[PDB]
Amino acid sequence: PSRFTKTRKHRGHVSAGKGRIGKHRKHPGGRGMAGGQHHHRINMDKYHPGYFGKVGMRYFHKQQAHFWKPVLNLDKLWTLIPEDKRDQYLKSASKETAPVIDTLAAGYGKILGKGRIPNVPVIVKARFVSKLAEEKIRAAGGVVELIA
Amino acid sequence: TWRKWNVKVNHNEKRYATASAIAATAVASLVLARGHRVEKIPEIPLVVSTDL
Amino acid sequence: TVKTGIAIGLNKGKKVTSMTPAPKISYKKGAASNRTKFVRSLVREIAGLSPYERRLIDLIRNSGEKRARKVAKKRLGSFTRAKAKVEEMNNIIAASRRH
Amino acid sequence: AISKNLPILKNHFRKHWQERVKVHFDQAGKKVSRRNARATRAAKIAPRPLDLLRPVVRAPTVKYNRKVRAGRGFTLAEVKAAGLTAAYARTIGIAVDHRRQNRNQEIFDANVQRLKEYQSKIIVFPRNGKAPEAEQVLSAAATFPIAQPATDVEARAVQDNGESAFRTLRLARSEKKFRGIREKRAREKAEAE
Amino acid sequence: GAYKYLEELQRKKQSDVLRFLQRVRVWEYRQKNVIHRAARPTRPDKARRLGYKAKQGFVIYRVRVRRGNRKRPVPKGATYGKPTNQGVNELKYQRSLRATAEERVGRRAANLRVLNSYWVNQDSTYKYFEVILVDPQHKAIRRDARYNWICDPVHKHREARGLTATGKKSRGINKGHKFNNTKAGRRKTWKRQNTLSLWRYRK
RNA sequence: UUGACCUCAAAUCAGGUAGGAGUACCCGCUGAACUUAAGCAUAUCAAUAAGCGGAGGAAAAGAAACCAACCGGGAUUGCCUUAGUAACGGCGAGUGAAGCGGCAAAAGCUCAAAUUUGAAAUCUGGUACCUUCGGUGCCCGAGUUGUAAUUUGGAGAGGGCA
RNA sequence: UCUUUGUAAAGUGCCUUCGAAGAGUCGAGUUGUUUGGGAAUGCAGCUCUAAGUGGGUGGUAAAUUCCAUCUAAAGCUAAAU
RNA sequence: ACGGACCAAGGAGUCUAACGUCUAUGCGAGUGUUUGGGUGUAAAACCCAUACGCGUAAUGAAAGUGAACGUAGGUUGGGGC
RNA sequence: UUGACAUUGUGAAGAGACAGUUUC
Ligand SMILES: [Mg+2]
Ligand SMILES: [Mg+2]
Ligand SMILES: [Mg+2]
Ligand SMILES: [Mg+2]
Ligand SMILES: [Mg+2]
Ligand SMILES: [Mg+2]
Ligand SMILES: [Mg+2]
Ligand SMILES: [Mg+2]
Ligand SMILES: [Mg+2]
Ligand SMILES: [Mg+2]
Ligand SMILES: [Mg+2]
Ligand SMILES: [Mg+2]
Ligand SMILES: [Mg+2]
Ligand SMILES: [Mg+2]
Ligand SMILES: [Mg+2]
Ligand SMILES: [Mg+2]
Ligand SMILES: [Mg+2]
Ligand SMILES: [Mg+2]
Ligand SMILES: [Mg+2]
Ligand SMILES: [Mg+2]
Ligand SMILES: [Mg+2]
Ligand SMILES: [Mg+2]
Ligand SMILES: [Mg+2]
Ligand SMILES: [Mg+2]
Ligand SMILES: [Mg+2]
Repeated sequence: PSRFTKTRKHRGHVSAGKGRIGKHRKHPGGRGMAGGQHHHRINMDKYHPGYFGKVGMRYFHKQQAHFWKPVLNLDKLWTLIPEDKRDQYLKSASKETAPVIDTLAAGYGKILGKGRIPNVPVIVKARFVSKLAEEKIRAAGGVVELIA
Repeated sequence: TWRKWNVKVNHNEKRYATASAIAATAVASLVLARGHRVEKIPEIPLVVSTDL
Repeated sequence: TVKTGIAIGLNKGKKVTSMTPAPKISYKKGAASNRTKFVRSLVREIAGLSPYERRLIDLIRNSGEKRARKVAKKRLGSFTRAKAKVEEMNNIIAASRRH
Repeated sequence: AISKNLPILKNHFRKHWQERVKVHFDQAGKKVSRRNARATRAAKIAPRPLDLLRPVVRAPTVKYNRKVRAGRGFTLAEVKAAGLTAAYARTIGIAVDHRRQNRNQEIFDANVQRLKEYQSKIIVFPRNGKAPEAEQVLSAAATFPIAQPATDVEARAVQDNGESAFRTLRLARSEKKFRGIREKRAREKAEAE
Repeated sequence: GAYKYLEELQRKKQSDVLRFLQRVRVWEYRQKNVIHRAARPTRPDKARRLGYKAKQGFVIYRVRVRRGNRKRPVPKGATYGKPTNQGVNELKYQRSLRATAEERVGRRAANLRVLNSYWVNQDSTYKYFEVILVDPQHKAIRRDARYNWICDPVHKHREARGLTATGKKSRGINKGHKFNNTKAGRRKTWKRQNTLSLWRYRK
């Protein structure tokens, strides 16, 4: 709201907080990103290194949906089971009846291995899996089945 | 015209304020301070029969 | 042919039960017909050859198919059309020479 | 001008943009108008349910093929399997899509069963006669909702053969990457006696 | 029928028969007025497949148009601006000569509606076109459900608004990624892409 | 000599139609510079203002010579996104879409290319009458250099069978 | 309240042959313009100019193999805007 | 040195898109009802599905790969207990 | 202003090089 702004406080003071000498003007250093290589060079190089120049190769007509692959870590793997079967599965870790977790249905593309799942067998269905994530699942007694 | 006129409020904060206002309706001092002539009401909250 | 069942590889993708939909009548847009083969033959023997077709036939007789294909690629727009046109000139020369 | 430590902004406002500012002051009014239009159309076509029955289809791309959704219309094969013509289905409220094809048996059976359910739950008034009483249901979509098929059971046995799914993915990637160069190498090796 | 032979023979434009016919006809057309009525279609099969029918209310006009570029009509070639806009000689009209032909015929025959047009001939100086028009006032057109759509006032001067086949091509009205700038009208697409949309509850 | 045909004319011939206005929105054409780049020419402003032609209550677009690369979607339009992204750019300043997904609304179709050939089955007009947004009889004309029926690719058509 | 009509009209299954589908157009070169479209996004001028198991497209130019997808160069159409 | 003969009334850091720091609030590995739908005492209030945005993973030009040796380590300080 | 292609066709000679092509 206007009543809380410094404009109200500056009424009666000539320069309105802009200074008598500097004397607020239109665009004293140029407009937008003018002078990035010439008179704004120090700011550009200190705060935005890498701004100028090209790196890498172009990708014509890139579709982001090709690269859809959300990641899920093992430490969050057990949140894909609803909490009301969660404790029932956590006790009585059974190889003959182990929970099936469909991470693609949950909306994930790759299982990563940030690690320390409980020592309980689970069948993890995933499109992709990291080597360590698979080793930890097998160490817990489960299995990774690949899906598409 | 493209000045902002409507203000978005989080649904949960809206429900928070509504719940607080409802609970304030049951405080006799709050209603009296707010300006209602409830000095002779039997009890607050005032519940009447469903016949109304 | 069939999907492997994994997210990468030569035949990646889910394995589902195939059905082989019935063929559309389109996809036969370019198919020849007896009506059209007769019409095109009659019109060809009525009208004759274009000047560049005459040049192509002369080039096939004298210089060979490689130079004929180069000239036909210049006259038409593409190498594939040049190859088809040179093949059709070759059939014309063979039919005019045979028997 | 550039000063202080701030992100580089890209506010695209260097054209006559104030001439083309659309403020949706009429959001509530158009919601009311849409509701009035729906009520008017429902009354006009009563007791028809305001929308055609739609098939179930698989969404394309790797990002969405895990989901099914409503399609445009049933295929000619699906309508024929359900036992009716496309011309009549369009007159009894079935959306028909001539350009979609069936290559997936599970989708095909799901859509055929969807048409069977519709024909079992529908009442068609005779072209000439006394119409029976029929309350207007407004939504075919709400009457025949789209359901995501069940992909697996809740729990079963662990069947492990130590094949290292990670190794499987690595080997599939390598086989695809080197399929062409191996075919060429075999071709010259075969040529050289 | 014979229309198939006509269709196939018309494609043989550099055969001796068509070279002779084209030379004689181009001289005949050049002798007549720039726009003149044609008693019958020169290419009846082409007119048929463009929608002409041999009934009362269908009219054919023949028109020739000058070939070449569009010279910028500035005095003495002086363009008073930046060097990028200094060109005069190598500039091209954004509509085809067949669109110019259709529009001039429609202006001559404002009581009619331009249905279609086709190429018939050309020399170094002129391209020659034949325009099919339909009389919206003829009862033979007002009846005949297959054609009274063109009596609707929304089809007035469709050649002037670019609604014919050549008009839609020059407007770029086609499907796919090659026509992103022009599917629903390029100025409409530009307005849509350059409109700032603000909601009541700001997003 | 007479009668046709073709092409081209004339009439204050019978009946019609166009022009101009408005122009907020719409479909095209033509088309700047101020400006920004702290100078300036490519660039930007802007495929904009001005100029010109053409509509309607909406216009335009529209039932894929589409999108995709999936387990595939499925006319067009619009909103929310995609995304200030892919990309373009003295690669500087700046500029910058599209597929997928949710939603509003949903609607599909028509000719040309095919001998009715045991029957131009088609149509304007005039005239008389009538139940007059028209109908019937009669006549002239148009039309075979093709008007009707039949088919439009999703198909469909000749034959046989039911 | 009248009415009329089936040898009208339409629909469906099996067997056979067939199945016509738009050219100075597509496409190519070049010039100009335009686009985010980058060995060239669209448009236009000039020159060249196709085919029919063909043609277009598949966002790096080219040759050789496939594969996928649609069916241009003719036309109509309400609503959501 | 420049403006000011006098008086009344008017008279100049605003709004918007995107964003930085800080602060308040809600909820929290989540969070955001208001594109839209439902509903209404009707531009209000109330209610809601699926998506989508940002966040919970980074790094590389990219193909790609992807976070516990150990009481999630040792040493030195460290408020409080 | 100069060249090329198109407008642009038809006879011969005959520089020829060589069933024919090709510039001249
Ligand atoms: Mg002070
Ligand atoms: Mg003062
Ligand atoms: Mg001052
Ligand atoms: Mg200053
Ligand atoms: Mg410098
Ligand atoms: Mg410039
Ligand atoms: Mg008169
Ligand atoms: Mg400047
Ligand atoms: Mg300056
Ligand atoms: Mg200057
Ligand atoms: Mg203007
Ligand atoms: Mg009007
Ligand atoms: Mg329209
Ligand atoms: Mg079609
Ligand atoms: Mg679509
Ligand atoms: Mg983003
Ligand atoms: Mg631009
Ligand atoms: Mg029939
Ligand atoms: Mg076609
Ligand atoms: Mg221009
Ligand atoms: Mg249209
Ligand atoms: Mg001074
Ligand atoms: Mg003074
Ligand atoms: Mg004064
Ligand atoms: Mg005052």
